[PDB]
Amino acid sequence: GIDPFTMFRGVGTAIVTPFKNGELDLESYERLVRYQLENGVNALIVLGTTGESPTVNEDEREKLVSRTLEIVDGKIPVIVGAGTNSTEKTLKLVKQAEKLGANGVLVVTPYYNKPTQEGLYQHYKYISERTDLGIVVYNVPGRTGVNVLPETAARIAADLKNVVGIKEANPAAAQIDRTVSLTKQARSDFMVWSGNDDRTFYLLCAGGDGVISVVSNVAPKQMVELCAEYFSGNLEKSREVHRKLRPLMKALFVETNPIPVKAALNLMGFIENELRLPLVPASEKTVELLRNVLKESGLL
Repeated sequence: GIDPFTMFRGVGTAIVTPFKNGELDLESYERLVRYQLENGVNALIVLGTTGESPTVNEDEREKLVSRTLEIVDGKIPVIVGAGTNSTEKTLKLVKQAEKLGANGVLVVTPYYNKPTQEGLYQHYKYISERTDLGIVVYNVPGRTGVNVLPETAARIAADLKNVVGIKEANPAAAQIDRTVSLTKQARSDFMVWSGNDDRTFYLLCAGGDGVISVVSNVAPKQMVELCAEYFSGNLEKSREVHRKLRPLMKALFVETNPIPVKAALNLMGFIENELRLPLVPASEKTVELLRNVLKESGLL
């Protein structure tokens, strides 16, 4: 229950934030958390993109994080989405998370101007010295247009002892190979987690540690088994899980996440199909697609 505790293996769920009639729906949230825990999920990432952090206010954040830690009761680490534009807003969010008893924070690259690799290093360094929390670097160039180079991540690994790992959401095989190789040469136990469900198998085969997952919101058993079968030497069985997850993995992104994942959870009876603007509930097409995909998947 701490220090190496944030070095989870396998699946960390980027959990949605259920709403009902404008307010947090903590009752539904608790049912979803138990779905995750019961199925072997090894971490929760709270208030990331999937959790609609941009539309959840300061008090709601507090109540959601506190309820999360209550249900989990130190069984698995709870990591809180905390990165924003300025190092001002970020650190405060990191402080809030720490004050509440979260185990780590997920910290996105700054985006404004033309962040250099030194810029990125200096960003994680300042946060690093000002917290005792585990810090996860979030590299997501497809969204930000900013890429943490594998050598930059390895510097971070070498120098910043409380940076535990990287959520590597650059899907490129050439980046993944080197992110894994170089960061673990700099620190044996620096964690590399896939930031893309469909790259999970590839990243594991490359020597990585699991996935920070959208798909495990609806299919935690399956995503857990993908990782577990790999770590047991059964690639054939691991591949097979990956193969069968492909339709679901594709369906959850036919609209902007978390739009489809919330529609799917609602079909499955876990939550209200309610999103905060500018996100909107999924189209009937998305819903019918999800209905069929979830039925084939045996989840409905």
